[PDB]
Amino acid sequence: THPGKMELVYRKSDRELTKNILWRIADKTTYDKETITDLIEQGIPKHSYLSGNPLTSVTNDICSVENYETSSAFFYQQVHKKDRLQYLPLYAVSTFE
Amino acid sequence: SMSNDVLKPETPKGPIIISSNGIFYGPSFTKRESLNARMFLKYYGAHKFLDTYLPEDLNSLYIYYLIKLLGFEVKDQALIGTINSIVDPLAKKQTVRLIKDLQRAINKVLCTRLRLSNFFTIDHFIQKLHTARKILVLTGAGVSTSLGIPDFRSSEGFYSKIKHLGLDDPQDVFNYNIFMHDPSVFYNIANMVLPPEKIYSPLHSFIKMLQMKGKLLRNYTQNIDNLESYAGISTDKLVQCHGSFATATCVTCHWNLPGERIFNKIRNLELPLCPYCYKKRREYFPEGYNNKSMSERPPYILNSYGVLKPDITFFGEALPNKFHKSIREDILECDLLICIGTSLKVAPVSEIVNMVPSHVPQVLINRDPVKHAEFDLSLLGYCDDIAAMVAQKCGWTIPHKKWNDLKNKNFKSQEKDKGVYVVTS
Ligand SMILES: Nc1ncnc2c1ncn2[C@@H]1O[C@H](COP(=O)(O)OP(=O)(O)OC[C@H]2O[C@@H](O)[C@H](O)[C@@H]2O)[C@@H](O)[C@H]1O
Ligand SMILES: [Zn+2]
Repeated sequence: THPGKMELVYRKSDRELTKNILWRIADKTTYDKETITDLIEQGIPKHSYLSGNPLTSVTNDICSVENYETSSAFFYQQVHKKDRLQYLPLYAVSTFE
Repeated sequence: SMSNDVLKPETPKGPIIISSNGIFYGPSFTKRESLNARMFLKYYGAHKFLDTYLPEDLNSLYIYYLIKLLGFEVKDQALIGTINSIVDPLAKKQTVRLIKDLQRAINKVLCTRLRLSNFFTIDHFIQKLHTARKILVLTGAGVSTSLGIPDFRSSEGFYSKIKHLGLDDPQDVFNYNIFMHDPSVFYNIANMVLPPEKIYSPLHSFIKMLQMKGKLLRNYTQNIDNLESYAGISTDKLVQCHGSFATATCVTCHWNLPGERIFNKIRNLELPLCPYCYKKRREYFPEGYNNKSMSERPPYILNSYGVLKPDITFFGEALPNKFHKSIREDILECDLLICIGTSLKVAPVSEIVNMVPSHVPQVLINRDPVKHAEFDLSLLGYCDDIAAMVAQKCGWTIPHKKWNDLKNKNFKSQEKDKGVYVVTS
């Protein structure tokens, strides 16, 4: 999987998280705000948002003009029926029907 | 001048609807609340989303509901029933099993496009064409099938034809690593991919037409047939992202020569050989194994030694520099995106769809839906039909021979879903 190379598009970090959570958790039976937020936010890639910039990509610059060669966006946006979570498609239109 | 109002959410009121508490009913959530959440996430970032939608003090049970709030259902059976009955409340294990799945959920939304609520229809697309000064068009193999050239992935396609000569992955035929080890694999089928001469479809002329009206920002093609240039598309407007047969290159000495010079050799299924490497090659391959006893070939010499290769882009190879230079100046500056006749399976080209600004409308013209992309509007059917139909509705003239016959031809547009239309005749 070389960067910027033609490729047919169609994990130690995982256990790193399980380790990293169980550590900050085990000594406490009452979790905190800043605790759990910071516990979530470290499993989420760097990203920008529409207020900070209107030119933000549809993947939130997780795949952008600068990083597209290393883009992990294809990986996150694919959650197969095999996967744990089930994804509910939600689309609303403004219509005169 | 942010046009992202359509994508801006309404700041909801306070933390989520929970704070034994509601074991069966639960703080239920509605599609508008969920979709508004997804919008909120993508609008303000993950941080703000986390801060606002959560109480100033909490437990581990919100972690499950943030998942339901974003419109996800956790499929883990033992976990469900535990939650149904129960109400820190949660175990240590499950609490981790939760935090993970929330991160996946957040990442899936952050990495997923949200369709524009105000662009769902054929008329929208038409009206947009009139107002658009920068149009980015991405064409695949489909735009050429009407000329007899089969596409790659259809049941009638290239990969199927060679799958019947045998191979595990017919795509290996275009693999770069394999070419270096065994150039014979590619050259066996190479004649099949040789471009025809001086022809183009109506759809090519449609892109030609957009260029004449000054509305065409760039045309990115994955096609190596070079038909684009014949239809009149200019060198500055055209990018062949996958290379072209225009030239070929020795993979050892890096010499470069006019592509036509190897066309006969390819028609005859002979290895095209570099004149300048032919000296040393003959020592390693005395017997003339070049066609469709290796004892004299040392471990540091592969079969591709002294072999020419066409400048088209193999899998695992690097795309032309022009691609990278162009995308960097193009993606941000573009007000419309149309995809024509491509399954969108092959990166980085496919990632154009993921790297574009959020307000930019995305339109798909193809015989099949692209399921892994969120397209505002998808017209399903033959791209020549669909081109004629659209050109009519703009009161436009396609500069093609087959126009005079097509301009009167009538097409039926049947809506199968919102933003989805089946165009026929
Ligand atoms: N006349 C047509 N009109 C509209 N769509 C068409 C038409 N003909 C075929 N199609 C559609 O075009 C798509 C075909 O594209 P692919 O066969 O997948 O090839 P493409 O996406 O253009 O390129 C992928 C890349 O893979 C590489 O191996 C190869 O170099 C190619 O550039 C299919 O979804 C098919 O439904
Ligand atoms: Zn050479």
